[PDB]
Parts: sequence; structure tokens; C-alpha cells
Amino acid sequence: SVTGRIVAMASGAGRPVWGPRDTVSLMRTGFAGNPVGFRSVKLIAEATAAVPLICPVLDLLRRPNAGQGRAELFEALIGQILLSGNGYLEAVCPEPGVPRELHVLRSDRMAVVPGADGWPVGYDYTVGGRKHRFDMTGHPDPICHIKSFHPTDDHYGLSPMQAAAVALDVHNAASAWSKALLDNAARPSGAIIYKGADGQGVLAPEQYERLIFEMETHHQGARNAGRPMLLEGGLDWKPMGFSPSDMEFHETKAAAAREIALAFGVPPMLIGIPGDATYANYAEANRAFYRLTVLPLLTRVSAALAWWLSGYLGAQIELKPDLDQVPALAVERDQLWARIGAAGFLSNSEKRVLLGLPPT
Amino acid sequence: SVTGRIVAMASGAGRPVWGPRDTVSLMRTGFAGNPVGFRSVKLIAEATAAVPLICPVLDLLRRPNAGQGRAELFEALIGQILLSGNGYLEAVCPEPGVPRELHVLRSDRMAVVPGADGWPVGYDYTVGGRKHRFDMTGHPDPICHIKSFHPTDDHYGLSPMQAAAVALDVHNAASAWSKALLDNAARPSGAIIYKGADGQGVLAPEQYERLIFEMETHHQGARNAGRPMLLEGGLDWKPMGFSPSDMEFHETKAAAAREIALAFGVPPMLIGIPGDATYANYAEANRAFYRLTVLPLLTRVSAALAWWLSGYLGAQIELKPDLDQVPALAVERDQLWARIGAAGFLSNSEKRVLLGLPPT
Amino acid sequence: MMLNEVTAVPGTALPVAEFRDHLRLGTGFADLGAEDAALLSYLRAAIAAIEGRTAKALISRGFRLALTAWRWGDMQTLPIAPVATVTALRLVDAAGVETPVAAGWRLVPDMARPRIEALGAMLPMIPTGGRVEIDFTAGFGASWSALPVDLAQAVFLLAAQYYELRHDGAAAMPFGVMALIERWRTVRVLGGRP
Amino acid sequence: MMLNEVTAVPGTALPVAEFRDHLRLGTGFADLGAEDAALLSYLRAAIAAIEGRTAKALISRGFRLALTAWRWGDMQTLPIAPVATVTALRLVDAAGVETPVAAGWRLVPDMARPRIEALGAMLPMIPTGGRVEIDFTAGFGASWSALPVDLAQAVFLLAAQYYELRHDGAAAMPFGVMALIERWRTVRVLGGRP
Amino acid sequence: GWASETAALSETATPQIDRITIPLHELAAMPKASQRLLDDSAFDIETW
Amino acid sequence: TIRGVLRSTASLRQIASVVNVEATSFDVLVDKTDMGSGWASETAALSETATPQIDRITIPLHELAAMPKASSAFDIETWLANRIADKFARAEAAAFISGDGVDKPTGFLTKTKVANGAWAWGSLGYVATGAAGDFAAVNASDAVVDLVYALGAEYRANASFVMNSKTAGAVRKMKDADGRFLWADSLAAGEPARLMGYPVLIAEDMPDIAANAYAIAFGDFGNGYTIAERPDLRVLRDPFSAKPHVLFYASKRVGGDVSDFAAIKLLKFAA
Amino acid sequence: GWASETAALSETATPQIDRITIPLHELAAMPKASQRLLDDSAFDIETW
Repeated sequence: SVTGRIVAMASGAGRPVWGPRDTVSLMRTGFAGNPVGFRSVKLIAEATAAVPLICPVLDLLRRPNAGQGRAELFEALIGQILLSGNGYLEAVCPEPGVPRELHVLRSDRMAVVPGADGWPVGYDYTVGGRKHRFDMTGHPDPICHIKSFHPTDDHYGLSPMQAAAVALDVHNAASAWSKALLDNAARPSGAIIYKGADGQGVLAPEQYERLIFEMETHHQGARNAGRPMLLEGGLDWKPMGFSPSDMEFHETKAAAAREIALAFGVPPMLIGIPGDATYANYAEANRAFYRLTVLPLLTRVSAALAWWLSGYLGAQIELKPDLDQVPALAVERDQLWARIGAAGFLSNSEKRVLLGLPPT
Repeated sequence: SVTGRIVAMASGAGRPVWGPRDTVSLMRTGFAGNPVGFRSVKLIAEATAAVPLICPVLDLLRRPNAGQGRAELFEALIGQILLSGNGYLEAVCPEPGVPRELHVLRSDRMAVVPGADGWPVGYDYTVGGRKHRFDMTGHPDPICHIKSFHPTDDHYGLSPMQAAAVALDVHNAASAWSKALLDNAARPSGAIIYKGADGQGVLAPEQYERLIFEMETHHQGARNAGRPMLLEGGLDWKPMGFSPSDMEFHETKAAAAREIALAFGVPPMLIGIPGDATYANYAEANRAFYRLTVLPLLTRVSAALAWWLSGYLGAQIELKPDLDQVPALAVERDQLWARIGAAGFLSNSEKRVLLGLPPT
Repeated sequence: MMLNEVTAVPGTALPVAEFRDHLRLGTGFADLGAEDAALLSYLRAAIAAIEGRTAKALISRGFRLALTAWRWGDMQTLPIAPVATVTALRLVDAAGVETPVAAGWRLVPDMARPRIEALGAMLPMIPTGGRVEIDFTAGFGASWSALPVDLAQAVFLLAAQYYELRHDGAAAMPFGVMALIERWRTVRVLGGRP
Repeated sequence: MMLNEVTAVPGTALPVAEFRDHLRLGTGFADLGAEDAALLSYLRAAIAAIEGRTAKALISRGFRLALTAWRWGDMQTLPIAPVATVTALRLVDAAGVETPVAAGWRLVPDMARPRIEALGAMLPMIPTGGRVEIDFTAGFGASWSALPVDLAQAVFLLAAQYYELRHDGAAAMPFGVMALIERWRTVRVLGGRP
Repeated sequence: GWASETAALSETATPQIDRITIPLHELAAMPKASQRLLDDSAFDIETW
Repeated sequence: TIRGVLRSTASLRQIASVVNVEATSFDVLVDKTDMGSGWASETAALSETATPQIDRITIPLHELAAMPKASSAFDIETWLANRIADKFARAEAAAFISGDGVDKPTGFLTKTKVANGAWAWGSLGYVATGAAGDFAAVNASDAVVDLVYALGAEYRANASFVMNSKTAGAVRKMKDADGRFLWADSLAAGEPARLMGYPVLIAEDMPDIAANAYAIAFGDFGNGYTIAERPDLRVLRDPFSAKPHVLFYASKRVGGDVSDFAAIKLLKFAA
Repeated sequence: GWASETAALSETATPQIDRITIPLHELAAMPKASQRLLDDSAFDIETW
């Protein structure tokens, strides 16, 4: 905070700081463009919305606004964090405490203002040429700004799609390689070469319609596969091939489809990409998914809702994921109940306090 | 909210916003065109209809209208969400509460109107050149608009088929590659080259019917396979081959047939596409299907029916998937009943309350 | 796409008096005897052999390019390469109402790929059945002196050959006829859909 | 990109009196001038052959480079290679108005890459539907003596050939016509986008 | 049109609209009654 | 981050009456004259004293358009959107002050000015300074103070000066017979921003001091000048017309002239 | 430009983008110090 004043002047106080320009184009080319970048965010954002929470405040979260439910809110919230590294939540307060409206402001059209002491004073929702200038020079601070970790930038997040932005363009263009190869390719199944007495000679349109009708009827198609095809003088049939037949950038697409899944943190088994068996039997890969890239993400966002929404209340509230009755963690729950349940030496109430039960 | 009021006047208030251009063409080329895109939607839409629900209001859902049952409604509803990212439900209310008609309006012919404050005021059902202009400037709001998550658009969904639109055109054209290769191809099983004394020379139609009849009778067919075939002076037999025989875009189709199944989120094992064994033994892949792409999808639509239909009632109703006696989740139910049933330390009534039983 | 010439050369524009000097001047039998109007008939045969191999025009004759459908959305490369000033882009309909247009297109001149390249993305659409028709003047200059002189020498190396030997008789020069033409041929590598 | 010449060579700058010394015509005859009309007809036909194989200029006549869109964002390599003192990048408009622009463009002299690189990171913009012609005088020198002499010899090896054989009749030197040209041709290996 | 789009019809003639004004005049009658007649008569002339 | 030249931002938008309008035009309705009531006589006819003739002034609500062609270090979509909003904030400022009638809002300087004291409704009133080149030589600032006190006490509750930078320069150049800077006395003060108790708006589209130019204005522009506009900004992110250049289309529509001819008073630098 | 209704507005001038180069020159000092003078004196010469 003491050094906060020094970085603020360099950027320029009172003026909007934009950060990354090409953020909106990674969405259309990397999330609406390829299925791997599409499925990876949809797999996470529909997983963090499904996790229950532990606190009143959750009555706001259950019904944030019209037409945007509890689970639909976090899909919009985490879906901006995975896409552009930043999450925004406007609170509309007709009432003084616990404001009854939440709105995920998209992070394409939002810009920060550094202000005096380096910590932000303005946020600017910029649609068309129109700005809004939300104000942070107050106590309730009407927008929570959830940052992904960015080491070099002081105001935004890193957005894992930016780290995979080369592997998206490999997977977008290798998939479009095979598309435009199926659309721009002339393979013939042969060529009836007609030289003539000279090195060059055309055949007359009388002879040419004769050549079609014996080729149309008697030689093409499945039903004429293999006629013995008499070739008189001058004529010759050179059959062409198609030498790379399968596998046009097949492994570099399948390797880039795994590096996209690597950056968002989904395992290759969940998304459905082919590859070597790393995880075994989905009791691991679903448990690894909710432990390395979902529950760390959800306990970081819920820790920002636990502090931003407590600024509207008087008492501070904690708000964490449940990490109980989330059915992907049952292999960590069998393993912990059967450990203490088999420990017969310590008594009955001495293990209800370990497994989390109210003792009797 | 406040940002929304500014967003409206950028696009234009009171005027219809259409969104996706090609969504009428992705249906014919991606859902009536290929089996992989066809089966993937049919696998999900017939799964969400089979899941029971927990609440009167469900009496409407059981029998919405004539000729369109309960299970047939959600197949129509989810079948529009997977195809075009948007679900629509018209309600006809002769009576004030619990309107006795539901109709899945197709999302090709529906368009939104942003209205004044950014949240929609009109929906326009446009068939031919004829409109309807449903009105949202009231409390019951006669159409629930279920959005898939779209980060860039403010009014529509993303429609996973749009994310797989490259892999559909690969799979459609590679499959049509082999069709038209079996239909336009002239392979011969040889060529009887007849040069002559000159470099060129035809053979007379007397000699040519002799040449057919000794080829028609004595050399072609299974029964003449391998006759020793005397070749006098001038005649010569050059046997042709067919150098790419199998496997015309065989793996690039099979990789694209997996990326379509990847985008909708079905596992490769359920749909029947070939590929490396990711899931093991169908107790997982069916359990993965009802946990990563069905029950998150079904708990998101049911959360919108719980709020739109409660606008017709006085009291608000919750409406969630059962997540019980759905037989793909039996491996999550064995694992949880045998954990607590073997926990002999805590008493009998202390585990009926954990497993969800009525206590005794 | 018929692309007939409106008018041919006058004949008096051709360098018949100069071609007699390329035939035998400074060395030779004398001026000798040459059927004058014969020598004009070999220059028109050597220019029309180099107008075809180079797709150039060389005298700046008037053309009429009447084609039915536009190939691209807006581009319309013109075949006869050195162009200047579209005379008119009149547009006839299936009955022959012949309604010209005067704006919407800007000819972009070039020796490589002359174009029509309309403004924006809208090039004048075609009446169904009513072929579009473009009149233009293509070539280097009105007189023989306005030509590139290396291309003019390829005419004189060729028109003298048709004068020196009549039938197709057999006979590797460094800059022959063929080596002077190749920097004026059209180098194209498209066999595709656009 | 049209690249026409404003003015041709004067003809009096060509060394007809020295080309006559090359071809061994004759020394002290009283006629001495029966070939003057044709000797410079082959010198202009051999320079224009070597101006196209080398993309050089050799007499420093004035050019006019009328083009519409810039080839690269800022560079704009000129075709005719040995340049000096680009006169005017007058920027015409869609129709009519021609405004010469100092515009903050430089000129990078080179025999291989005669660029016109801009200093403000962007050349002067182009009015949509209008061309940007560049007047520049490109060549080695004004008179014949300012040439590289090996390239001047390659004209004399070539124009002597056109004088000695008229039609394309076939007929190995260490430094022939071709081996003198090849250190003046443009060596390029880019077929790419930039 | 069908083939007129190629030759002409770069724009289709829009409907030239027209405003017809209802001037909204008033219809007023002012009959004059006497105060003697309004008081003497058994017939309620004021409501007749 | 790409930089640009920083232009003036003060635009007369924050002191004039900004009205959100949705139709094609905005009609303000001002009566031109008084009731004309007289003291009645005890034995007189006393009828039809007078009636204020009303007048509709039409804000035409013109449109403003700028059309640049776009032709990964800095991102053009955000930067060009942050430049074209500045140009639409600055180009309407010239129309608000010295715009003419054709296709653009007519500024308050272009309204057929009449010398104050012979002031009628159809014009704006001015006060003369003295010599034609500049302020008066004998007593400077007398033109400023009687410009203030020749307006009307009801509009001077919230009125402001409108100048450009180098007219406020020539105002701060005023000094007494010892040279002690009548406005902001020391060389250590700065812009005092409260000229004659009233705020100053440095609007660069005002003319400078010339032979007859009206370089200083003063008024309650909340009643005087009405800016009627639509708040949004059109954003056509065009992916057609030219593949090479995006050629974004951005437009804001805005109109305005004077609603009240009594609020604004001008300073003519002449005799 | 203020766009008329019957104008069919032309495209305007895209602002020229300038690119000014900082050359980033070097500035170095090379003092020559004696080894004995650095080893004998009481002052921290490498610091001074």
C-alpha cells in the first residue's frame, strides 16, 4: 500500500487501463471455434456451479436476479474467469443491506482505473462509445473483481486460454486443414491419356461423346468395378493415386487437443480426447478434476464473495465449498470413513468428532 | 441492470436482434446429416426426459398439451438447446395460475427484442414473413427463455453444434468422399493394349467382337479366374492396380467423429464410435454421462421451470432432478450405502438420516 | 464471354516501312522486291501469334467483353492485359434494353491482372438472361513507337521468319522469339475454384 | 502497379557511332550512314531485352509508377532497380484532385532493393478508389559512358547478334551475353505472403 | 421483380405514404330560451 | 499501449441542458412576451389585456458520423473506440458554439446578435469593450464586469463564462497600474476558476480576440442552450465491404440551439 | 463529418499512426585504479 502510490502514477490515475486487446477474438476463435476449448470451459463452469456452499447471504446467491439462477450465475461468472481472467459482479442496492441484485458484467467491455494509491477507483463498462464509470471511492465498493493470478500485470488476470493460444490456433487450423482438403482436392481415379500420332492431338466431339458414354455406362461406378477396358492405339490409362490418404496433421491435432485440455486443467479422460491412459478408472480422474482445477478455483471465488458480500452486512461471513456430498469425492470419503471406522480402539464419540458428526 | 440500460441503446431498442445466421443450416447438415451428430443429441435428449423430478405443477408437466407428452416435451426442449442454444416455452393461460398449455417453440423462427433497460421486452416468432410479438412487459412473462452459456452474446446460447461446426463438415465430407469414390471411379482389372504395326492402330469391328467374346466368355468372372491368356503379336495385357484401396480419410473421419461426440459431451463408449478405451466397463461411462452432460444440463433447465412456473403460482416452487432411482447412478449409491452400512459405530437411526431414509 | 474486337488495326499503324528495313537494310541484295501488302500480312500474323501467347494487345485496339455471369463477387480480371479507360459497362437485359451504368466500379489498371474491382462489395448484378457487356480499349499505344521495344523485336524476329520460309520447314538463339516473350506471358498458378 | 515511362531515351544518347565500330561495317566510305536508321533500332531492341532480364534501366529516363494499394504496410520496393531522387509521390484522389505529398517518406538506395520505406511507420494513406503514382528517375547514368561496362558489352554482344541474323535462326562463350547479365539479375527466393 | 433486378431495380420503390388529417371540428347549437318560459311551463323544457 | 495527442475535453456539455430525446426532433416552447396586465381603472371597460405569443424552436437532432478503416501488441477495437468517442465528444463541441444551420447543431454564436440595450427576442445581446484590437486600454475588465451585470439577476444564480485558453490568458494578463494581476494576484496562484464569483469554462472552439470577435460569453446555459440528444453510440463492427479494412461505422445523433435568448451575453471587442 | 440524409456518406480519414524510435544508446565509464592503491588505503575505493 505504501508502494501503491508509485505504480499508479506510471499508468496514469483517473484514466482507463485496458490490458489485452485481442481478448474478444480468443473467445470467437478458441471457445466458439473449437470443441476442445469449448468443452473444457463448459466442463468446469458447470462443475463449480454444482458445488454447494456453506455460510441469509446464500438467499441472494440462490436467486440473484430475474432469468439468471444460482447455477446459471456461476456459469456466467467462472465462464468469464476462464475466458478472460477477470470476474465482475455488479450489486444493485435499492435496500441498504444485502443488495438483492447480482449481475455478471462481461470482462470484454470492462476496464480498470488505477486511481491514487494504486488500488482501483473506477471500473468502466464500455459498450459502443458509452461508458458508465462505476465508483470504488466508497465503503461498499459495488463490484467484486476476481483476478486470476497474473505475475506481470497489476490489474487483470491471465486467462488460461491466453496460455494455450498457440495450441488453439494449431487445433483450429489443423481441423480446418482437413475440412478444406475435403473441399479443395481433385483426385481422379485415373486419366485416359490420348496423345495421338503427333505428340499432341485432340479428339473430335463425335469421338468425345463416344468416350463419355462408354465411360459413363460401362466403367464408372461401383457396379462396373473392374471391366477389362480395351485400349487401342494412342489411348492409355494411367491410374492416379492419392498418396497421403488418412492422417493429415492427425497427431499434431491430437497433441494440440491435449495441450488445450492441459491449460484449463481438465484431465484428458473427462473431456473425451484420445490419448494414453494416465488416470485409470474415472474414480481418479473425476476426483483429480475436482481437486486440481475446480475446488481450488471455487474456493478462490467463494473467498471473494465471502468478503465482498460481507461488506454489505455488518458481521463478516465465511463462504467455502462444502467438500462433502459432492459425489466426485467419494473415494476420498470411503478412504477416510473406513480408516477411522476400522480404528476400533478409540471410542464412539471420539470418531464422530473426527468424521464430522454431531456427537451423541 | 445499470450496465444493461446502456447496452440496449447500442444495439437498438424495440427492434429484433437475430443472432446466429447459420443455425437453420447446421440442423440439416449436422443433425439430419451425420449419424454422430444425430445420435449425440438423441442420446442426451432421451436421457433428460427419463430423469424424474421433485416438486400440482408437475401435473402440467406430465400432460402439457395434445399429442406432446411429458417425455416428448423435454425431447423437444433439450433438442432445441443442444441444436441452437435456446429453449422456448409458450404458456397459454385461460386461468390465472398454472397455465394448462406448454409448447416448445423452435428457436429458428424466434428472435429477441432488447427493449429499454436491456432485459428483453419482446420475443418475435417469425415464420414466413409473419410475426407474433410476444410481450414481456408483465409479471407472468409467457415464455421461459433457457440460455446456454454464451460469453460474447447477451441474448442467446452457444449451441455446442456451433463449436463442432468444423468437425461436422469434416465428418460429412469424409463420409461423402467414400460414397462418391465408390460411385465415381473407373478401376479396370486390366487393359488389353493393342498397338499394331504402327505406333497406333485400331482393330476392325470384326476383330473386336472376336475380342469381346473371348473376353466375355473365357476370361472374366469368378469362374474364369486365371486363364493363361495367349497374346499374339501386337496385343499385350497390362494389369492395373488400385493403390489406395481401403482407408480414404478413415482416421480423420474417426477423429472428427470423436470431436463431435466431444463437444456435446457424450462419451465415445456410449455412442458407439471406435477409439481407445478411456472408460472401462459402462458402469462409469453411463455414470459419467449422467454427471457431466445430463444432470448438469437437466438441473439448469429445471431451475428455470422452477422460477418461470412459480410466476404463475403465488408460492415459489423448487424443481430439481431426482438424483435417486436413476439407474446410471447406482455405482454412486452402492458406494455410499456400503460405506455407512459398514460403519457400525454410529447407531441405526443415525444412518437412516444420512442415506435419506424416513427415520424410525 | 465472346471478346470480339470492335475494330481491327487500320493497317497504316503497322510498321511496314520499318519491317522492310528489318528485313533487308544495311546488308542485303538491295531493297530488293517484296510484295508490300504481303509484308503487312506477315506482321498481322506475327502480332496475332504474340497477342495470343502473351495475352497482350500491342496496338491499343477497341474490345468488347460480353460475358454472362461474374466469376468472383467483385473482382473480374480482364484477359487482354495492358488496359486503359473502360469505354462503357453497358448492361443489356434479356430483351435488349441496354441500360448503361456510369458508377459503382473503378478499373484498377495493371499489366499483370487488370480488374474491374467494384466499390465495396457490390458489383453490378446481371439481369437474368441479360448478359453484361464491357467495352474497353486495351494495348500499349496508338502508334508502333509506343511499344516496349523488346516485344516489338519479337514481332520482327517472328514476322521475318514467316517471310523467310513459307511451309513448316525445320531449321536456339539466346534472346530468340521465345525468350523475349516470356517476360510478357501471364504467370498463373490457379486451377482452383477461385 | 503499372510502371510506364514518362520519357523515352533520346536516341542521341545511344552509342550508334560506337556500335558501328563494334560491328565492323567500314571505316572511310563516303556513304557511312545507310545503317543509322537500323543500328539504333537494334540497340533499343537489345537494351529493352536486358532491361527485362535484369530489371535494370541503363539510361536513367524518368518513370511513372502508378499503383493503388501498397504491397506491404510501409516498404514498397520499386521494380526498376538503380534509382536516385524519387521526384514526387503525388497522391491522386478517387477522381481528379492530385495533391503532391512530402508525407514523410524516405528513399533507401540499392541496386537490389530500391525501397521507398516510410519513416512514420505508415506510408501516406490512399484515398479509397484512387491511385498513388510515383515519379522517379531510375538508371545508372545519363550518358552511355556512366554505365557498368560489362552490362554495356552485353548490349553489344546482343545487338550485334540481331544485326547479323534477322529471323530466329539457331547458331558457349565464357562470358557470353548471359554470363554478363547474371550479376545484374534480381535474385529472389520469396513466393510467400510477406 | 424477377429479371428487373439485374438491369435496374437497385432499390425497389418504397410505398410513398400519405397523412390524411381529421381536422376535428365542433358541432354546437345554442338555442335561446326565455326565463319566463323556463319558469311558467309544466313541461321541463330545460331537460327537453 | 498506443498513445495519442491529448485534445481539449471541455465541451459545453456539462453546463447546457442535456435532454434525452427519442423522436426526430425536440420542440421547445417559449413565449416571446409578457402578459401585459395593467392597473385597472374603477370605471373602465377593462378587457383582453394581452396574451404571450408562443414560439416553437425546433432542435433538429442531426447525426454525427465518422468512418475509419481498420486496415496484437495493442488491440484496435478498444483503442479506436476510445478515439472515436473522444472525437464525437470534441466535434460536437464546435457545433454547440459556432455550428451553422446545415446538417449540424447551430451554435449560440450564430444567432444574429444585437447590441444590448436594444435587445429584442430574436437575438443575443453583447457589450462592447472599446478599441477594436483588445480590451480597453484605460480601464481593462470594465467590459467583463458590465458583461456580468448586464444580464439579469435571475439567470446569474448559476451562470458561467465561456472562453478558450488564450482568451483566459488575455484575461489573466490584466493588471493594475502597478502590475499586480487583478485576477489571481501572484505568480504562485494558478487558475482561480471563480471569475467574478462565477465558474469559467475553457471551450477551445470559441474564437480568440480579434477585430470584432465574440471571444467571451457568459450565461446560465441550463436555460439558454438546450442539447437534445440520444445517449447511445452506434457500433457497426462491419465484417464486409472491404476484406483489407474493417471500416467500423460509429454514429451518434445530437442536436441543439439556444432555447432562451436572454441567458447568454457576449463580449464584442469593438466600439 | 455531419452526415446528411441524402448524402450516401463517404469514408473518412483513418488517423495516421506514428512510430517514433528510441535508439537506446550506451553510457559507460572505465576508471583505472591501481591494485596497490586499492590494497593499501583505508578508504573503500571500490565503493567510492
